Amino acid sequence: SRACFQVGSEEEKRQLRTESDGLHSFFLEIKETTESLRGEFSAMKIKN
Amino acid sequence: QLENLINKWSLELEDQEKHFLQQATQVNAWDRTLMQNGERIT
Repeated sequence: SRACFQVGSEEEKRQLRTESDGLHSFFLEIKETTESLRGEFSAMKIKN
Repeated sequence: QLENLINKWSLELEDQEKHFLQQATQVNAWDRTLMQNGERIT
């Protein structure tokens, strides 16, 4: 019964998954914006 | 009387086995999901 293996609140596992998925989306947006800006800097360098 | 007691303990043991597998088995499933999410975060 005394061996309660409460491996977090199924809530903490859901929250960690949502936060991980949110961080992954944010890293994709940073990557895309950085790749876009790198393109613009390269074009501006050529034009100069 | 002894046979009724044996049958009762057999049913209680099968119910405890099922409860133990549910308590385990679920933790093992969460551990696999946690490991996969840890690899993705890395």
